[PDB]
Amino acid sequence: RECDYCGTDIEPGTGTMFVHKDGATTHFCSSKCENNADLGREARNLEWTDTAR
Amino acid sequence: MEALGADVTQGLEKGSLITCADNTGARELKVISVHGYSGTKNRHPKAGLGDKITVSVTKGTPEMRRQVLEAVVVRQRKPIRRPDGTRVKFEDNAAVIVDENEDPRGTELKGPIAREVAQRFGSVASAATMIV
Amino acid sequence: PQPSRPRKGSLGFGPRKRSTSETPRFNSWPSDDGQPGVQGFAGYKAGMTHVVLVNDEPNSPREGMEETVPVTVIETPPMRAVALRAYEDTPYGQRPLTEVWTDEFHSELDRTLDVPEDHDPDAAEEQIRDAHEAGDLGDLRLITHTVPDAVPSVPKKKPDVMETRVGGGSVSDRLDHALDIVEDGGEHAMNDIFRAGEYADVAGVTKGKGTQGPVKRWGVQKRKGKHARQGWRRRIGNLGPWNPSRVRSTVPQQGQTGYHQRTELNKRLIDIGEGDEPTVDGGFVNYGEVDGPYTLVKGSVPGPDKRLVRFRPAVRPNDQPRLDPEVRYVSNESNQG
RNA sequence: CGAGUGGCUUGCUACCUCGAUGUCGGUUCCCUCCAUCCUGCCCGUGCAGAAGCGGGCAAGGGUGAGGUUGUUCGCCUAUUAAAGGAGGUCGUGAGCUGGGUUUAGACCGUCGUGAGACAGGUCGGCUGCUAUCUACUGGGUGUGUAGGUGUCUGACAAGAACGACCGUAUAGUACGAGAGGAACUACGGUUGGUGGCCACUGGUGUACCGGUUGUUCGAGAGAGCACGUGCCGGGUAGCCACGCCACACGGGGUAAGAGCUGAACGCAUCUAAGCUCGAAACCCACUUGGAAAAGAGACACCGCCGAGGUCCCGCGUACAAGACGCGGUCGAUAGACUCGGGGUGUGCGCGUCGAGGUAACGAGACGUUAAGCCCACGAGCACUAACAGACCAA
RNA sequence: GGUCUUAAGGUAGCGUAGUACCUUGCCGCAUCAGUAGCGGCUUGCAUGAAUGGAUUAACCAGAGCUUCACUGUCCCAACGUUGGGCCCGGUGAACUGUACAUUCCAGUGCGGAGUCUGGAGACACCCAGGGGGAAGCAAAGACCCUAUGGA
RNA sequence: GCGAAAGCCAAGGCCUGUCGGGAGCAACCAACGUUAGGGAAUUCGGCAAGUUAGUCCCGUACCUUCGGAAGAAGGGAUGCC
RNA sequence: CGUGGAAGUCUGUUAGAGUUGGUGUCCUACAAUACCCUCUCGUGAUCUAUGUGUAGGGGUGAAAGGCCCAUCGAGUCCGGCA
Ligand SMILES: CO[C@H]1C[C@H](O[C@H]2[C@H](C)[C@@H](O[C@@H]3O[C@H](C)C[C@H](N(C)C)[C@H]3OC(C)=O)[C@@H](C)C[C@@]3(CO3)C(=O)[C@H](C)[C@@H](OC(C)=O)[C@@H](C)[C@@H](C)OC(=O)[C@@H]2C)O[C@@H](C)[C@@H]1OC(C)=O
Ligand SMILES: [Cl-]
Ligand SMILES: [Cl-]
Ligand SMILES: [K+]
Ligand SMILES: [Mg+2]
Ligand SMILES: [Mg+2]
Ligand SMILES: [Mg+2]
Ligand SMILES: [Mg+2]
Ligand SMILES: [Mg+2]
Ligand SMILES: [Mg+2]
Ligand SMILES: [Mg+2]
Ligand SMILES: [Mg+2]
Ligand SMILES: [Mg+2]
Ligand SMILES: [Mg+2]
Ligand SMILES: [Mg+2]
Ligand SMILES: [Mg+2]
Ligand SMILES: [Mg+2]
Ligand SMILES: [Mg+2]
Ligand SMILES: [Mg+2]
Ligand SMILES: [Mg+2]
Ligand SMILES: [Mg+2]
Ligand SMILES: [Mg+2]
Ligand SMILES: [Mg+2]
Ligand SMILES: [Mg+2]
Ligand SMILES: [Mg+2]
Ligand SMILES: [Mg+2]
Ligand code: NA
Ligand code: NA
Ligand code: NA
Ligand code: NA
Ligand code: NA
Ligand code: NA
Ligand code: NA
Ligand code: NA
Ligand code: NA
Ligand code: NA
Ligand code: NA
Ligand code: NA
Ligand code: NA
Ligand code: NA
Ligand code: NA
Ligand code: NA
Ligand SMILES: [Sr+2]
Ligand SMILES: [Sr+2]
Ligand SMILES: [Sr+2]
Ligand SMILES: [Sr+2]
Ligand SMILES: [Sr+2]
Ligand SMILES: [Sr+2]
Ligand SMILES: [Sr+2]
Ligand SMILES: [Sr+2]
Ligand SMILES: [Sr+2]
Ligand SMILES: [Sr+2]
Ligand SMILES: [Sr+2]
Ligand SMILES: [Sr+2]
Ligand SMILES: [Sr+2]
Ligand SMILES: [Sr+2]
Ligand SMILES: [Sr+2]
Ligand SMILES: [Sr+2]
Ligand SMILES: [Sr+2]
Ligand SMILES: [Sr+2]
Ligand SMILES: [Sr+2]
Ligand SMILES: [Sr+2]
Ligand SMILES: [Sr+2]
Ligand SMILES: [Sr+2]
Ligand SMILES: [Sr+2]
Ligand SMILES: [Sr+2]
Ligand SMILES: [Sr+2]
Ligand SMILES: [Sr+2]
Ligand SMILES: [Sr+2]
Ligand SMILES: [Sr+2]
Ligand SMILES: [Sr+2]
Ligand SMILES: [Sr+2]
Ligand SMILES: [Sr+2]
Ligand SMILES: [Sr+2]
Ligand SMILES: [Sr+2]
Ligand SMILES: [Sr+2]
Repeated sequence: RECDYCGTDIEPGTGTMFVHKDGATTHFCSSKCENNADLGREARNLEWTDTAR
Repeated sequence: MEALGADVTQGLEKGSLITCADNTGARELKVISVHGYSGTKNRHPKAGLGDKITVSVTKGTPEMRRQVLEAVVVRQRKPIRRPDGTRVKFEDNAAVIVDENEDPRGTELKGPIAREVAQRFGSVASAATMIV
Repeated sequence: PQPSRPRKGSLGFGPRKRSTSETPRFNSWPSDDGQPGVQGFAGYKAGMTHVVLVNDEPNSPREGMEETVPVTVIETPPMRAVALRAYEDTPYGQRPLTEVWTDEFHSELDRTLDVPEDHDPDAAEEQIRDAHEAGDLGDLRLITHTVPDAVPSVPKKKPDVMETRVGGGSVSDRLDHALDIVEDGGEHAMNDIFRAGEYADVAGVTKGKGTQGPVKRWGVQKRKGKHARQGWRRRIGNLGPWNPSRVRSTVPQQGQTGYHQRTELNKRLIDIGEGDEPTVDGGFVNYGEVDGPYTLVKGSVPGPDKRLVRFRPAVRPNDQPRLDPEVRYVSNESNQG
């Protein structure tokens, strides 16, 4: 699987899956991504992210 | 009961104010007890995903309010561990009111449900919109 | 009416003092069933990583599905069985009779032992056989050491010597099997004793935590509410009643925690192999790199990295062995992150 | 109606203490009793089944969360296998708390001429001590056993190391007109307890990196202070739980009980001799400790002019002193350096753009730049430091 | 009862009261559950008019209760920071002391024993700890009674 | 900055709120920081802690002795160039 | 609508005064009444320095039997007093 935030490959047997109010599902590779998402930051704008580069 | 097929870290306690994921007329539920649970000294009785709890209606329609009904914990904020090691967390803590035969009191279920609840309470699953 | 509650901590692992030997000593051994063999092996703890498996259990609804299992990596290089000790049945229990040694010794065994120069392996062997004729021979055990030199991440070269039991067929046939291993060079591997999928008992001397208080040592409560701010935070209510006018040994007190021998039961051997397949990226934190004979044990194992852990076939297994589990993936992802 | 057991209540007595044995209730932490609430094995039934009712053995384990009340007691709620009772100076203030009783202030009611009273109510109203001895928890040093190293033995000691529940198949079956509705067994999980461990999730992380306010060092750059991080964001290692792993079965002998053979007493009789069974209880099994077990142990090897040990040096898988463990050039023990693996999030400078402004000037944007800075981990690497050397010892 | 004591015989109001013994009074509100709180009733053990009654805006480190918000008060504890604590140099008290003293389980005794009796256990010395016991230390009991005591 | 406020810094004073050295420095204690999910279940009692917060604009209930209640409540805004 | 700027008014660690809770720290103290956080007043019946007056069954007391030099339901010293 791939991270629905940064875009890197989520190491199997790792990660968290957040379920939204409407039903939408968002997989995360780490807490770093989760916390960056909670700050309202979009992955496109951050340079360390695989989506950007 | 039947195995959930996941490891649950209980996110609710006796007295917790949770959401009523149905069209019964009940808006906010308050946990009173948990079915088949027996704790230890000083420990607040814990409830979580897949547990059949006993609840009182805090908010809602004048007719549904103050009633002592049974429910099933559909969603919870604290992560649960699935067989593949992946953790799953929800937006809110939610429950659906149930009757004596483990069938939903209402007709339509609001919001998503966990696939683990499907194995224990079937008629709640076959009434669910989204199953994650 | 004051609610009931179980006592804080177990009285079975007492006294909670420091271990005499850092190398674990088994007090129980398996029953004599099949073909003669050494009832145990040993290695050095490396660290933890997860492995993906296919569900072996026939009674599981998930039989055949993908499943993540936490696994501890232990480096298990070949050990050397340098002697055969024999015990005799006396009216005072079992007592050692004689020992049969060898000529071939590992280059650095002299760092622990006063290596034998002049020994009679024949007269020793004779005393054991004349004792078996008399019907006085108890059990048959081998003196065994480890080659920490074979493990690059472990600082020590000084071998950890320990005795292991040989059980199996008849006392006559296992005497022969025992002598046969020794007479060569005493070299044996984990493949000789264990097979992947079997349940083993892992012994170990725990992580030393020095002196700790009751809350950590015995898991008593902390002072709650208003009591918590008075000058007493992590101290118990009382040391006992008025009468008896003494403090019982059962009341939770401070002292040594950790560095205790623990024998953890029913540990599944997920995989036995060789090479660098289970090593983590950047090396195992506070250990090193794995490249050689290893063993993947399901879950936790007592003790920290670099410590010697002992193996034994389960004396009391719960499930029936489901041999050679399918390994879909072993994680090599860094333990730093 | 009659005979008793207990010493939890109350009452009596006035033996003990008035040169003081700190109160009630609660809390915390430990041990116990059985007159047993649950769980195990039983017997009866107004025992079809299911759900009960009553009784026997039985103290292993369990007996929980809450609303009013200072309460104990008790009332009430929802859960539960059940939410038993009692003793330990009405266990526990050189442990806590201080809500009540019961100081000095004050009010109300009643009584009193009055001061003032009340076995009436009410608001406020203090918690001392550096442990000599003993006791226990853990830690050392010596002596005895009479040179050392390594491996063991097991007298005894500790354990609840495990208790309990729900579900599935058995089965809509046995049973029952029907309603209703089991079990043996096999499985899956949960809860409480226990021990351990950190790959995963989570926490911390005043290591580190970034943002940013105020002020100071002229600006820039780069920094200090703002309580022991200014605040905000992220967070490695480690330590942790909210995370993860593991914690039988079976034997042996019994209790209540069900029986066998069997006499006294030709018969009958489970008992008197004998025997077969039979509890979560006991013993073993399993875990932990344990040569100071005074019968002070066993084996193997090394050594008695030398085996081994101590100090020394570099360090931790160890650690409050002490102890323990490893390494010491025949070396990777620690540090430097370089990689690898990680944290942060794109450095100073310069170029372009930049709302504007005559210009000066200009917050900020893009590029250079997965940049810059940083690392409690790993590897490579004898470069640096493990040198020199002292002591004891049959 | 349809007067009598002793002059009169509770009027407005308030009322289970900071006053109500019975008492957690009864009904209601509120909570899953409310000896609490508020409202009503109220025969008031033993309310009541300057011994002031009722009532009341504003004020209050005054007493009781409810809600939103908040949170390590709690479930249930973890990690961290600073000063101690531990080891070393220097300085250097006090409390307390009839004697003996390694205790433990029972018993006995002025009925609450380290010392008596019986057994059990116990090799000596030292470090750290939290305080079970010495009916621990501290103050000739501030309760109670007594004194042909005191104020 | 509203300020004789905080915080930072001069001038001036001081390192004499006068014993030091060592251990990643343990238990335990004093002050204190951060803690997931829950959110007063704690307790006699939210004790302790936390929450909120400055300024401007909008807006403001019962009651009232008309003064007050009232910063009621609630909503929005806030930098730099 | 503006002006005016009243008050035993409000906010306020301005100076200053006070002392609610923590029943924290201390409790052979730093201290025979201390330390820290919290809290109250802060234009007035305000707070304060210095001088001055009232004396022991007497003062002083917005009253707590409060205070009158660590002494108060009758100060302290010496005497009566062995
Ligand atoms: C019971 O409340 C105590 C509270 C407190 O206890 C004393 C102190 C403990 C008191 O000791 C207790 O006194 C009670 C009257 C009797 C009690 N005994 C029955 C046991 C006695 O011991 C106790 C209660 O443990 C106190 C009298 C001790 C002492 C030596 O006499 C004394 O006077 C010293 C100068 C103490 O100062 C004062 C004013 O007491 C000081 C040492 C301080 C620092 O210590 C104390 O203050 C502690 C807080 O003061 C006492 C006078 C109270 O007695 C009563 C009946 O209320
Ligand atoms: Cl409950
Ligand atoms: Cl407590
Ligand atoms: K007394
Ligand atoms: Mg409790
Ligand atoms: Mg990690
Ligand atoms: Mg990760
Ligand atoms: Mg009985
Ligand atoms: Mg018992
Ligand atoms: Mg309670
Ligand atoms: Mg008592
Ligand atoms: Mg005591
Ligand atoms: Mg004390
Ligand atoms: Mg009170
Ligand atoms: Mg009171
Ligand atoms: Mg006290
Ligand atoms: Mg009332
Ligand atoms: Mg009148
Ligand atoms: Mg005492
Ligand atoms: Mg007296
Ligand atoms: Mg008196
Ligand atoms: Mg008199
Ligand atoms: Mg929390
Ligand atoms: Mg408060
Ligand atoms: Mg004057
Ligand atoms: Mg008076
Ligand atoms: Na204290
Ligand atoms: Na006591
Ligand atoms: Na009797
Ligand atoms: Na009595
Ligand atoms: Na008490
Ligand atoms: Na029992
Ligand atoms: Na109660
Ligand atoms: Na007592
Ligand atoms: Na006290
Ligand atoms: Na008490
Ligand atoms: Na049996
Ligand atoms: Na006032
Ligand atoms: Na805290
Ligand atoms: Na003591
Ligand atoms: Na104060
Ligand atoms: Na006088
Ligand atoms: Sr009790
Ligand atoms: Sr052994
Ligand atoms: Sr043993
Ligand atoms: Sr206190
Ligand atoms: Sr006694
Ligand atoms: Sr029963
Ligand atoms: Sr409560
Ligand atoms: Sr009582
Ligand atoms: Sr009662
Ligand atoms: Sr009180
Ligand atoms: Sr009274
Ligand atoms: Sr009362
Ligand atoms: Sr001797
Ligand atoms: Sr069934
Ligand atoms: Sr049916
Ligand atoms: Sr049928
Ligand atoms: Sr600082
Ligand atoms: Sr019988
Ligand atoms: Sr010996
Ligand atoms: Sr009347
Ligand atoms: Sr009045
Ligand atoms: Sr101490
Ligand atoms: Sr006195
Ligand atoms: Sr200066
Ligand atoms: Sr000095
Ligand atoms: Sr943080
Ligand atoms: Sr409350
Ligand atoms: Sr606002
Ligand atoms: Sr004023
Ligand atoms: Sr107080
Ligand atoms: Sr004091
Ligand atoms: Sr405080
Ligand atoms: Sr003010
Ligand atoms: Sr005199």
